Amino acid sequence: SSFERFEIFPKESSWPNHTTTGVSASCSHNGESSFYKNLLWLTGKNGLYPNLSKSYANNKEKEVLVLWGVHHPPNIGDQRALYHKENAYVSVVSSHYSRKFTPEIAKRPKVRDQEGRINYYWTLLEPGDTIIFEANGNLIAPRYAFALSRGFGSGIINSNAPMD
Amino acid sequence: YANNKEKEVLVLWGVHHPPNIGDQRALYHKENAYVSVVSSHYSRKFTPEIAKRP
Repeated sequence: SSFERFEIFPKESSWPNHTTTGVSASCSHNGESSFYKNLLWLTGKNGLYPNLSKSYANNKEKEVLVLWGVHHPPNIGDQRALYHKENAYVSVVSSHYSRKFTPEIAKRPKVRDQEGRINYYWTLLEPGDTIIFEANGNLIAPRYAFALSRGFGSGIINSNAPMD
Repeated sequence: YANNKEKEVLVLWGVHHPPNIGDQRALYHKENAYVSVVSSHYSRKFTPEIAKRP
């Protein structure tokens, strides 16, 4: 019934100790490399990846769909190159959700030109609840969220037909 | 505890998550704790998560 894309974490603000200019050739837009419009790739600035602890409290009388990611580098060298720490943790906590994520370095079969994988996670913040992101590495932070008013049960139609 | 009542037993427990590291130490005297619950068909290992919840 409602779909409001809103900036949960501004790119120019909200990350003053990290590089937010991560792009990948697997997500190339019009030749040049780009990245997701709703996610932000945080890497290290001034040779360090500082501890991140950022919280958002829901204030929109609507459940908010928050999407984040966890990066799994292909080898240990890339892990040290981007996040400057052989092991990392991503704690995403809320009132009714709690998950710890640990990077899993492995050389996976090359898909979309890459061997490393990014696992995508989502949750629904209830109206009057907060989500806390803590991370010392491997965090694909949310940038745009979605306030979602729900409606009648429906589905997805898989078809190739004109629209009138 | 070993079941000797010939009936299924409902066992309830809980794990605490203090708001700040100060409380963790004050009450539990350890920065990082572990809670393992093991049964023949259940096995879980909980870690306290410290956060400033509302």
